[PDB]
Amino acid sequence: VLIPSHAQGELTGRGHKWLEGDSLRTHLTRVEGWVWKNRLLALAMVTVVWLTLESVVTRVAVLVVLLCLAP
Amino acid sequence: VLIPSHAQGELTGRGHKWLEGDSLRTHLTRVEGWVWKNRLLALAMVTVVWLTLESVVTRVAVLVVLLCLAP
Amino acid sequence: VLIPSHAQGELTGRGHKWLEGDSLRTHLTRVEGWVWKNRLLALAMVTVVWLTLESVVTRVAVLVVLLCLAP
Amino acid sequence: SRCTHLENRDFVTGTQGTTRVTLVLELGGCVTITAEGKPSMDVWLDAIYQENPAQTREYCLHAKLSDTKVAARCPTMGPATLAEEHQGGTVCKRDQSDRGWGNHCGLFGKGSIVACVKAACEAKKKATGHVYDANKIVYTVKVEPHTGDYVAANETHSGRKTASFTVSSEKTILTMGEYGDVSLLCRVASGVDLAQTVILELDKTVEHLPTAWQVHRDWFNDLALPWKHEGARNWNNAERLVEFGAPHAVKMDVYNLGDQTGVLLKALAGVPVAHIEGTKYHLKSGHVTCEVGLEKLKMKGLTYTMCDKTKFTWKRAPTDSGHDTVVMEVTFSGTKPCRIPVRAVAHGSPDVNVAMLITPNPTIENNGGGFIEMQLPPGDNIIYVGELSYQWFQKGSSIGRVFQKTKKGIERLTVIGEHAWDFGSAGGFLSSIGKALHTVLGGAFNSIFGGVGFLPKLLLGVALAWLGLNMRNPTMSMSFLLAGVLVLAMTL
Amino acid sequence: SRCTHLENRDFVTGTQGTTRVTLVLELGGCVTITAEGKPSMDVWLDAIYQENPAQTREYCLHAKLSDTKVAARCPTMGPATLAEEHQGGTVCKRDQSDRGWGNHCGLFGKGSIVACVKAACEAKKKATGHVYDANKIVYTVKVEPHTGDYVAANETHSGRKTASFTVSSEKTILTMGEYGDVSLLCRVASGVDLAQTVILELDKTVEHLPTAWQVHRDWFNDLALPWKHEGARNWNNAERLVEFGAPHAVKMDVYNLGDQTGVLLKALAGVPVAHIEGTKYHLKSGHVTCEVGLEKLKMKGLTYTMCDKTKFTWKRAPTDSGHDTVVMEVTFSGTKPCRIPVRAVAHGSPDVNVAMLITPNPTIENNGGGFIEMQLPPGDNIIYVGELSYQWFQKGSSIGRVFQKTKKGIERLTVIGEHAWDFGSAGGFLSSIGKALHTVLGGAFNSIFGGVGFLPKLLLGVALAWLGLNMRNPTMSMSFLLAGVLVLAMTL
Amino acid sequence: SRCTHLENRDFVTGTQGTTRVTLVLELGGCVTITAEGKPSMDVWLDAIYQENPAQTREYCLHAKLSDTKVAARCPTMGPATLAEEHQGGTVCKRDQSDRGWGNHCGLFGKGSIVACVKAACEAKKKATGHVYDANKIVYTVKVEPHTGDYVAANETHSGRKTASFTVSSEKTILTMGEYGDVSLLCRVASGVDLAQTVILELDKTVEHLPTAWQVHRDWFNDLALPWKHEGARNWNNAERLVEFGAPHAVKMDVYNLGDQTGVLLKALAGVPVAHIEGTKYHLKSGHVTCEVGLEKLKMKGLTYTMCDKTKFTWKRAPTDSGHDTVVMEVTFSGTKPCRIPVRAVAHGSPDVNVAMLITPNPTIENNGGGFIEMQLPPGDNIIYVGELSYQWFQKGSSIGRVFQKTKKGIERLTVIGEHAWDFGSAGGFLSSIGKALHTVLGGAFNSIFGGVGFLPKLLLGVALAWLGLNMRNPTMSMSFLLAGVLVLAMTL
Ligand SMILES: *[C@@H]1O[C@H](CO)[C@@H](O)[C@H](O)[C@H]1NC(C)=O
Ligand SMILES: *[C@@H]1O[C@H](CO)[C@@H](O)[C@H](O)[C@H]1NC(C)=O
Ligand SMILES: *[C@@H]1O[C@H](CO)[C@@H](O)[C@H](O)[C@H]1NC(C)=O
Repeated sequence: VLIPSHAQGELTGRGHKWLEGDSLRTHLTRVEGWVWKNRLLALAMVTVVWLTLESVVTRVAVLVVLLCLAP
Repeated sequence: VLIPSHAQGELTGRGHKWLEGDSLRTHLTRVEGWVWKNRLLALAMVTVVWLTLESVVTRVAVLVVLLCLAP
Repeated sequence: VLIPSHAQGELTGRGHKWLEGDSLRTHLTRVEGWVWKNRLLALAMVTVVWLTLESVVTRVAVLVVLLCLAP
Repeated sequence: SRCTHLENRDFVTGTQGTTRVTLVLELGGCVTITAEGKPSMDVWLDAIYQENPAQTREYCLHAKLSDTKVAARCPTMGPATLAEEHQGGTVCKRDQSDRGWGNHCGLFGKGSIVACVKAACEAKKKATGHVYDANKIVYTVKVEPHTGDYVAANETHSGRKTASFTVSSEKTILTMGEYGDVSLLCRVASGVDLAQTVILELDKTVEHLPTAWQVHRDWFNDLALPWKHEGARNWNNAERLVEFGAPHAVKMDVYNLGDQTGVLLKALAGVPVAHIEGTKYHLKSGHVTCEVGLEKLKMKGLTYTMCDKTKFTWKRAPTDSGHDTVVMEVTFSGTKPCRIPVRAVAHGSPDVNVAMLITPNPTIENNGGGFIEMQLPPGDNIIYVGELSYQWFQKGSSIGRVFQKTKKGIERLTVIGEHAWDFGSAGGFLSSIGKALHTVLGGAFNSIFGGVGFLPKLLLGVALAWLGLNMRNPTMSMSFLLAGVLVLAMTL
Repeated sequence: SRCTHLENRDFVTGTQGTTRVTLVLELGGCVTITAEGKPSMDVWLDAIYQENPAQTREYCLHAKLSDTKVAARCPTMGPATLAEEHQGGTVCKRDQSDRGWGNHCGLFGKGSIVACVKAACEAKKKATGHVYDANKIVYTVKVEPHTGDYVAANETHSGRKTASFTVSSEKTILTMGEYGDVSLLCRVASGVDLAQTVILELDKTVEHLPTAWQVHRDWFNDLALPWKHEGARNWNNAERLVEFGAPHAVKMDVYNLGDQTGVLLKALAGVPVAHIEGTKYHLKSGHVTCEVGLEKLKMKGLTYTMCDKTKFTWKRAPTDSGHDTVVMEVTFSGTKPCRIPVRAVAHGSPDVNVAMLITPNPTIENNGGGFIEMQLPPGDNIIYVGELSYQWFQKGSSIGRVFQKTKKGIERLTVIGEHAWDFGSAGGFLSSIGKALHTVLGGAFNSIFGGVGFLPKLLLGVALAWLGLNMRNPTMSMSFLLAGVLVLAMTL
Repeated sequence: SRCTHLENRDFVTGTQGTTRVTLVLELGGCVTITAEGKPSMDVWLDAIYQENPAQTREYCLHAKLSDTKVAARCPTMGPATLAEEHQGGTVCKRDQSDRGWGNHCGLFGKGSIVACVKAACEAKKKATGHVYDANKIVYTVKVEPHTGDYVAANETHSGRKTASFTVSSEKTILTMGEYGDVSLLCRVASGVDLAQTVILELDKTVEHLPTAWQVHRDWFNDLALPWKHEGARNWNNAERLVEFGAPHAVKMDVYNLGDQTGVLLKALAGVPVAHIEGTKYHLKSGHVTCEVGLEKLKMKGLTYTMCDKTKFTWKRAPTDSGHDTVVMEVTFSGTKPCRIPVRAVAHGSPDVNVAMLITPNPTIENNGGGFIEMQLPPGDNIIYVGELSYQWFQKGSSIGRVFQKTKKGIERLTVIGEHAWDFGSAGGFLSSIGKALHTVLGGAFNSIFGGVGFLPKLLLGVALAWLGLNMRNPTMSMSFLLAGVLVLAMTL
């Protein structure tokens, strides 16, 4: 059923391809898609930063991952 | 020569006006205009935050004002 | 809509220009414009000087800025 | 009903005993008066105008320059003069040039030079102001009864009566067909603050512009353009559109600053427009606190029989009204006139009519009737018109409609509502205290802070808030209360 | 001499051995080259133009609107479309109105509405830009020798030779009559930075305006007006002059923003003007670093006799020159040609000639000659022309003239002088180091701070100065040096 | 009995006095109403449809491209334009290429290039949406009495009555032959949430696909494909199927993205299907809370005699029903009509009838009767029909059937059961509190977490659980309760 994407291989190239920027930036529009639809949850993850962990180096390690985990 | 703006008066209104949002947001596109043209200076004002003052309540009082001072 | 002013560029000049003094002094007639219309507020900012801060070097840093912030 | 047409609408109740109602007829609104035993009325403010008012300062937005005359003298040879250095509507500027032997002078240094142009004005480029004489202003209140018919905006309703209100009117008794009479007492004095309102007018014959505007007095009298009055041949401060270049020792160039219409139109960011119709100068934003007497009203058709319960159909199905009410239109086919058996039960098999009607005693007439407006409680409801039942789910909530009116009531309290606590009637320790606790505060922060704008109000309040953080005396630490006012009160 | 006409003038010396002089021919100036044994020359930049250059983005300052077409739909009846939502030069805006039964819709809520107008442009209201192709630009340098005649500005001098300088010119040998030849090597590449210069043009047929302007590239490409190119039928971003009111559910009003000429002319505060002459697009501000060879020059009339010491008179008496020099014109009546015995003693009956001449070897010709320019020391002086003595009091001071040139030299160091250390010739550890110590600093604070203006430079410098007052590290307390730069360097 | 055909089945009891029963007729279910003294009825929801509803946004899944036209310009020669940059249904993209001397340009750098194609749509590749108008939706409830006959699915039962339920219906009295009458009050408003339901339709003439679907509103209005409405000639966002390659300085290639049907069909993983029959757009998943009145019912054949105890045989032997009940069919040969002496004793020689019947008063008629359904207690049972005894071992347990209904009751509490606490009747502190304790919680975690999916619900709940492990305040350690909700509640 499911065909996996071929951003795994990425052999070579100086000719022509399909989507140079959209191989990376569709993953940067899903994440921006999560924010504008869930503003109540985008502010809910601010409670992680200044209240729970207080571990600045590893605060960002929770923020970036949990947004990327939501597909 | 100069005609001053009439966001000063602001009597009433339930009929029709010109620009409800653009009375405020033209002042919010000048400031966004300052940033995208002066990216090297936008990062230069980060040196105020974590290096010079270290006075979190009054760090923002320098940042917001000096951006609004540039017309 | 908005055309920004070209006191930003200021290339050169030994021929003729428009307004050598009024590039600077229209910003000095706005400020004089704020005073004569708001005499009750011009005296209200005297309460900053001798009552609240009492920090002569930085008294003027509030006075000059807050007048220039009002466009 | 005109109140069903537009968005803004307010309902006013009245019990047995409530016969004098004090409204605030704001322009571009509609008020539905409901009273127990009385036919419900729709009263709104229609128009505010004055035929041919007095006109203050004009302006010139595009200077018409002609007859450039320049004279110059050698540096020790009697500084230059002209005949046009005194005549009306002539801009002149003296300057010192650099006379050489190229332009035939015995010595060098700084020779005098002066230029003069005739500063006329371009046709149809005048910013003509206008002000309202309180003795000749004409308010206009129209009252429409809920007849049970429906009339669209293209059409004109029959029973819609119109009452003008100058300063020389105290009370108007309106013959409302068969529903009785209504009395309207309009405080024409306490309407729009006419002292601080100037009707700005450009070329009204231009197609794609508003015909007029409505600006504050202090803004209009402090422009920096050329100005005159009616009948004046020549301008004042005519140099404000004319700039002179530095001379090249024989000629000093004269530069116009072109049209100024674009700068003026950008300066009116957030100004309510005003319409000009022929000679009448209307407004599109204003209010007046008229008082409505209800003692001379009566319902129409209480002596009529009930209709047949079978013979109802629909010209138009029931639907939501956008004001948490329900509107519909039935069609009757039997003998006319008769009263329409309208009821609605929620859900208990209760036989309990919970349809709080807006149009009271709905009656089919010999040539009209059928439009029925009601307000239902939230939840599942079954609307009955005789033997004609319809399911309905009222989309509101229990606290939803109470939270609706407070969202209205706060936005009622704009600068209109700064004046208007009087939307009720004789509150005493409720509403008459509201006038006291607000006029001494609102009037105080209108004398100061009046003509400063959104951004300084959002700045100076924060500045006085920041002084609350760093303050010596705990007694003087109550300047934090201004953050409770300046950041909140005059920011809506 | 053309250098005697205008105010701005610079003298350049040259010793025995100095034969190659590197000038900076700035426009609206005049340079007098003086060399020992050589006839003195006046070299200036005359004009900078290009016949019919390529034109970039046009603009529209006054939108011409026509054919308002509005369509609307009931709130669940297929959101509104029009044929003019695709056609060229048409501004459209979609909005949600409030459809009632007044405008005949089955339901309530938010009905779609959209209006479209044909956004043409008014005639002669276009802000046409123009740019300079470096391959087709024409500099123009004129050289006039000090012939001893005098020619006013209305008249044209005989020996004034003119040399054009395109990109395709290396060196031009000019036949200067009998004074010899002069060679001019103009760096046409390193003149005005043509990459960042746009000639703005409005309606040039308007009387009381400059014909053109000279704006920065980054300013001109970041306007917020409608724009197109040459030959394009329809505009882009045409909605920037058209604003739409909130609709009243059937019609949405379309409002023009009028002319925008006034906003544009106020935006050019401190912009150097530019002239258009027919097809040629001149400039009135610029510079070029041409190099002058002096090896093929010789004085004229060393073989002539001396004049009779008695037969001199005056066409024009001696007078001040405004450049701390003295100018005059004698008239000879004997046999011509001959050399004029010019000398001037200060005060000792010393017979010591202190008249540092500017016109070397003054000679009366068969049809002209007599104009003599000299520089005298401060104090009482007696000028001799044969047997013709005149008292003179030189109005300057000892340190006054040295303090004069430094006041010149600082104002030489404008943005022209930011480029121009090369007004001398091969300084090595004087001038070639000046290029090094300034380009890496001036170029650094042009990349940043380039396009910020006077007021932020006078503010952000003080802000970085104030951080010097409150700084932790004494090593990092050298941010006070920016107050020594930002308050001083880019504030002139 | 239709309830014997399908898997899902619910039994509803009723005592002497229980006459109003509130059901939740979920589609693809069957409810057997049992009441003491009343004949048992089978009431189910049959179909939910609307003839020719209004259709919202269409889509295009396969772009039909034609007329590729490309124009390009040399890098300072007026950026490229085309006539098809404005026409409807045309995708265009501007780009900067690299013009050389190979393609004949005077300069190098970045030359403009633009291509335009006509973006039509392929036939029968449209994802046509449809929505349900609540005023025209038609629920359909069928009621079948337990007649004692049996009718298979291929056949149609005689006494099966059908009652439609639009918005314009209150109550329907159904003539159930000789069993009496039944009243059905269907809350048509509170059925399927029609505001958030869109019937998606592809090419319905395709053989091996469902004819339609049923998607959420927020999902359907946020697709990223080209779309239009009914009657619209040209598409919107037509570039979402067309991608352009980087040009080789003269031609820019235009690439279609082919059919998109496969991507759409994979996106509907776990979407309930919907059937289209001619013009009617059915559903295959939904519910409605109809209320059943039982006061106008009576048993049939109480006046009849008892049958002969000898003359019973079998058309079909007793067997399990898959609902912990027992079904069978006898055949009588004596005089008709008569009542069938049905009883069943467990094990005691007890003469105690423990056969809780489902079909009450089983009677052989003159042309039918014999189908008998009963529920027996767990263990060894002997079923008697006169003198016709059969062993039976009821396979359930004592607590097994109670644990069966709670396994039903939890899976009753799906999103249907989130609405449905009302399967009983007037619980007060049992069921009416159930509506209160669930709507404020279920509605809260539908506003947030609504449209996030199984995997983040199984992740974000564990994340908030993990914050419970490392929490400062014991008062704020009650965020572990969300692990009791988010891992459990919205994971079934
Ligand atoms: C009523 O409105 C409709 C809108 O289509 C219009 O056609 C008609 O002319 C209007 N009636 C009158 C009397 O203006
Ligand atoms: C140039 O010479 C003419 C000849 O008489 C004289 O009239 C004129 O004044 C001169 N031009 C100027 C600008 O002075
Ligand atoms: C009932 O189903 C059987 C299956 O064999 C079939 O023979 C019969 O035709 C069906 N009855 C009807 C009325 O279709």
